[PDB]
Amino acid sequence: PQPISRLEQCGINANDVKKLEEAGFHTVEAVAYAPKKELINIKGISEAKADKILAEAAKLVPMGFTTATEFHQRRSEIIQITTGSKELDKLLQGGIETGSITEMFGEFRTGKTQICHTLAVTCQLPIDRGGGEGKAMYIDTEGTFRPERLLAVAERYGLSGSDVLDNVAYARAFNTDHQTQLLYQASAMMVESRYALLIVDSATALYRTDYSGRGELSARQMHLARFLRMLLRLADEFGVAVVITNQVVAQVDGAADPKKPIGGNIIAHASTTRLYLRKGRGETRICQIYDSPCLPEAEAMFAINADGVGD
Amino acid sequence: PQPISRLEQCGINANDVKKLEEAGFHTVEAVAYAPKKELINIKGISEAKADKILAEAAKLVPMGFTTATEFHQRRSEIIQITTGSKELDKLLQGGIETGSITEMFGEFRTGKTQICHTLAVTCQLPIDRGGGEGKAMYIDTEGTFRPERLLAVAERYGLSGSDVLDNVAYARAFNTDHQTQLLYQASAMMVESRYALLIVDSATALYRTDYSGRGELSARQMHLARFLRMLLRLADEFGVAVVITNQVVAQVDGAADPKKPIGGNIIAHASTTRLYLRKGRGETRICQIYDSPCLPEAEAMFAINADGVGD
Amino acid sequence: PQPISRLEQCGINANDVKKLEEAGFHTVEAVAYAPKKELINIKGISEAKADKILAEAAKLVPMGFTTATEFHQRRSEIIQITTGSKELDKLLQGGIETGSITEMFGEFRTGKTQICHTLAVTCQLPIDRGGGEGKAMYIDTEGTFRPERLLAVAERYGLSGSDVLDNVAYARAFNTDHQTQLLYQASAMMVESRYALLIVDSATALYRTDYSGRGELSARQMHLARFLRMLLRLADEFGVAVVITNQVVAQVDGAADPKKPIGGNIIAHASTTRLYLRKGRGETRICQIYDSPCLPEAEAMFAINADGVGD
DNA sequence: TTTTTTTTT
DNA sequence: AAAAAAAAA
Ligand SMILES: Nc1ncnc2c1ncn2[C@@H]1O[C@H](COP(=O)(O)OP(=O)(O)NP(=O)(O)O)[C@@H](O)[C@H]1O
Ligand SMILES: Nc1ncnc2c1ncn2[C@@H]1O[C@H](COP(=O)(O)OP(=O)(O)NP(=O)(O)O)[C@@H](O)[C@H]1O
Ligand SMILES: Nc1ncnc2c1ncn2[C@@H]1O[C@H](COP(=O)(O)OP(=O)(O)NP(=O)(O)O)[C@@H](O)[C@H]1O
Repeated sequence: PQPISRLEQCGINANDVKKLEEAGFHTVEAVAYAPKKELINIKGISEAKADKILAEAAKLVPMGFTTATEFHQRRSEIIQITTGSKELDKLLQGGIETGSITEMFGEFRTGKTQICHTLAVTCQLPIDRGGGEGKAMYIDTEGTFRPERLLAVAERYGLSGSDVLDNVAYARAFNTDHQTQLLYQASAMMVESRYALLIVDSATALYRTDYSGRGELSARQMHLARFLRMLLRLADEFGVAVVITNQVVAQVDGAADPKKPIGGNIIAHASTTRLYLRKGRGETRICQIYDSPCLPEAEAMFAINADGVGD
Repeated sequence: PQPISRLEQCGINANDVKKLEEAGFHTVEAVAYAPKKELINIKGISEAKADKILAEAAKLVPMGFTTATEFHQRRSEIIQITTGSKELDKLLQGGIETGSITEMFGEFRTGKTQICHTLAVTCQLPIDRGGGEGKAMYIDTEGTFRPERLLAVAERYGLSGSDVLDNVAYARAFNTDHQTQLLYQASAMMVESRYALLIVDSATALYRTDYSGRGELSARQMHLARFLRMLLRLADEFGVAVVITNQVVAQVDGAADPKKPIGGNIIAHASTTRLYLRKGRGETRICQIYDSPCLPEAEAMFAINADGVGD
Repeated sequence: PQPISRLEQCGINANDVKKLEEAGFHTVEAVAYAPKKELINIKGISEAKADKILAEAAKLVPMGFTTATEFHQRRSEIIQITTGSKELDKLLQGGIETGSITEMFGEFRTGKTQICHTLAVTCQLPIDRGGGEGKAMYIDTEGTFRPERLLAVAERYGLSGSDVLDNVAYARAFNTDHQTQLLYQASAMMVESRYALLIVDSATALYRTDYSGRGELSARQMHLARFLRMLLRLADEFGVAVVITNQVVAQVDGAADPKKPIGGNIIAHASTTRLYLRKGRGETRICQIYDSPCLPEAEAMFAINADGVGD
C-alpha cells in the first residue's frame, strides 16, 4: 500500500517516476519485488538509476532475515474469508486466505463459478463476518458472469443488491494477451481502494483454444508462468485473494481419477492451495482438497440452492 | 569458523580488512576459498595485497595433500541429521549429511516442503538425537512457509514451540537476484552462531518465470552456476546442511519417467545427493534415491501425518 | 626419475639449482621438457646459464631421432592398468594406459567418480594383476570422495583397507588457480616414491562457475591449455596415469547426441583417449569409446555393485 | 563456445 | 495411440 510518490524522493526525477508509472508499477513494494532486468529493459534507464531505485525500495521495505515468531505474528491476522457455508469453512479451516492463489477442479456443472459468485459478494461483509471489506474485481473469460445471482446472494445476506453491484468490477477478456493488460490495469486500480479479491473463472481456457500444441505448448507454458507470477506479484502485496478456476483434462490409457487439471506442472507448483469438486446427487456437491500445506486432506457436501452454496 | 579479524595481522590494514568485509567475506576460510580474480576485481586492491592475503589464508588453513586415512577420520564425525522418521534414516543411512547439497524431486503434493519443515525443527534436537544444535535459516521463495506446522512438530518432539520459533530465520525472496543478497546476508549471519541448516524450497522456481528462454537460458544457467557455487562456499565451510527443492519438468516425445528436474545439467552435477518423491495412496509417499555416491539406490514409504513425516 | 641433483654438476651452482627447485622443477627430465622462455622469465637467470642447463638436459636425456622399432620396444612395457572388470579390460584392451590422459563423458549418475574410486584402489595391486604398485593421489574438486567405498573395494580385492588408505593422497581444490598449486606440489611429491595415478574428478567444473563467459572464456581456454599441458608434463615423465572427468554440455538447436563435453576444442585435442557413459537399466551402465588412436570404437555393459564396477 | 524447455485428449 | 519447435549472447 505504498505509492511510488514516496519514491519521488532522494533525487529521483518526478518524470523518471512517471516513466516508471507506465511499467504498471504503482507501488513501492512492486518496485521492491521487481527483478533487475525488467527494470533495466524499459527504455530511458541507466542501471545506476536502478541502483538508486532499488536502494530506495530497500529504504522503505525491509528485506532481511526474519524470526519465525514474527512471521507467525503476521500470520495471525490473515483474514481467510468465509465461503458462505459452514462445512466449507471447516474444510478450508475458516475459508480462503488472503495473500494466496486457489484452484477449482471440476468437469462441468460442479458449481465452481457459482462459488466464485458467492465469494464475490461475501467479500463485502464486515470483517466480523469474515468479509475483507474489499471491493471485488471479477475477470470473467467466458462471459458467463450473472449479476442476477449476485442479487440472489444479496437477498441471502441482507445487504442491498445495489451496494453490492456498486463494486464488483467485472471485466471481459478474450485474447490470451488481453488478460495481461487486464492485470496491469488491475494493479493500476489497486492503488485507490483496498480490494478484497481477484477472481478468474477460466484463466486456462483461452490457452487451449489459442495454443494448439505441441506446439506451441512450450510457448503456452511460457506465457502461463508469467501470468501466474504476476498473480503472485499482486497477491504478495495487497492480500485480497486470488481464485483460479480450471477446466479439466481427462487422461487416456491411465489406471483406475480420469482427470487432472490442464496447464501441466507449472500451474500445479504455483498454487498455495487446491480444490476438487465432484457432483453429488441433486444439487449436492463434494469439495475435496489438494496441495494445501496448511491442511490435511478432507471432503464435504454442499447444496447449490437458489442462494447457491449452503447445506 | 575463523573470523577475518585473525587476518588483521601481518601488516594488513584494519580498514583494508573492513574493505574485505564488504565483499560478503567474513571468515578466513572464505578468503582461502576465494578465487584470485574475484578478490582482485573489487576496487582498492593491488594484486600484491592479494599475495599477502592469500599467503595468510595459507598461513591459517592448510591446503596441501592429505592421507585418505585422515580424511576418513574427519568423515567419521559428520552428523548426518535424522529426518524424523526411521525408514528415511535407513534410506539415507542415518539421514542428510552436513557439509553437502540435497534435492527434492516431485511433481506436486509430494510433501517436499513438508520434509523441509520437519528438518527445520529437528535440527534443534540434541546431537544424541542427531540434531546439529544449530539455528536454522529458511529461505522460502513461494511464501508457503507455515509456522503452524512447526508448532505441530514441536508437539511431536516435546520441545516448546516458542523456543523452536526463536530460531528459524525465515526469509522471503522474490527476485532471482534477491537470492544472492540473501546468501551474502546468510554468510554474514554465519559468523555469530553455528547454524545447522540452510533450506531452500524453490531455488529454481524464480528462474522459470523470469528467464523465458532460450533465451536467456544461457543467462539462466549462467546465474544458477554461481548460485550453486555459493552454496558450496557455505557448505564447505560451516557444515549445517544444504537442502534444495526442485519443481519438475515433464518431457514430451520421450520413451516409457516423464519427469527430470529443471535446471539442466548444471544442477545435476552439483548436488552430492538426490531424492525423488512419488505420491502413494492416501498420505503415504515414496522416497527414491538418485546420484548419491555414498549409497545404493533404495526406496521407501512414509505417511504425512498431522505430525507429517513418520510411518 | 632423475632428480636435479644430478644437474648439480658441470659448474652449476647448488644455490642456482635451489633457485631452480622453486620453479616446481624437481627432475632433470622436467628441465629437458622446459621451454626456453619459462626458464628465462624466472629471476636471477642469464640466458647463457640456460645454455649450460639445457646442454646438461641434453647431456642426460637423449632427444634425437629414434627408430620406430625402438619406440615399439618401449611401447611393449606400458602397464595399461586393469579397470577391475573384464569387459572394460576388453574395451580398453587391457585397461587404461600409463603415460596418458583419459576422459569421462557422462550426464550424471554414470558412475564416473565410481570408476575413479575403483581405479584408485586397483593401482595398488601387484603388477601381475595390472596394478602399477604406485601410490595414488586423488585431486577431488567437489568433495565427493568417499573413503568408505575404498574400504568396499578393499573388501573386493582382499587387501587390507588400512594399507590402501595409507596411500591415496586426497587433496581438495576450490579455486581454479588452486589446482595449479596442487599440480606443482604433485610434481614435488613425484620425486620421492613412484606413484601410479593422478585422478581428477572435475578438472572442468570450477571453470564453469568462475568464468561466466564470453567472457572470459578466452581466458578460460587460456588457463585450461596450460593446465592440460602441465598434465602432459607429468604424464610424459612419470607414467602412472592421468584421468579426467568432464561434466556435460547439452546443445540446443542441434540435430537428432544432445551432449558434447565442455571445454571446447582444447580439451578434445589434448586427450590421448576418450570415454562416454550412458546409464542402462538398474545399476547397469554403458561405456563407449571416443578418440582413441589405439582402438576401434566399442561399447559395453557393467553393473555398479556394492563393489561398484563389475558385471 | 556456452546453454534445455514443455503435456495434450 | 500419437502427436514439434522453439536464440543470443
Ligand atoms: N436457477 C438455478 N437453480 C438451481 N441450481 C442452479 C441454478 N442455476 C445454476 N444452478 C446450479 O449451478 C450449476 C451451474 O454450473 P457451474 O459448474 O456453476 O458452471 P461451470 O462450472 O462454470 N461450467 P461452465 O459452463 O464450463 O462454466 C448448475 O449445474 C446447477 O447445479
Ligand atoms: N492438515 C493436513 N493434514 C494432512 N495432510 C496434510 C495437511 N497439510 C498438508 N498435508 C499434506 O502435505 C501435502 C502438502 O503438499 P507439499 O508437497 O508438501 O507442497 P509442495 O510439494 O511444496 N507443492 P507446492 O505447492 O508447489 O509448494 C498435502 O498434499 C498433504 O499430503
Ligand atoms: N550404496 C550404493 N549402492 C548401489 N549403487 C550405488 C551406491 N552408491 C552409489 N551407487 C551408484 O553410483 C552412482 C553414483 O553416481 P556417480 O555418477 O558415480 O557420481 P557422479 O557421476 O560424479 N555425479 P556427480 O554428483 O556430479 O559427481 C549412483 O547413481 C549409483 O548408480
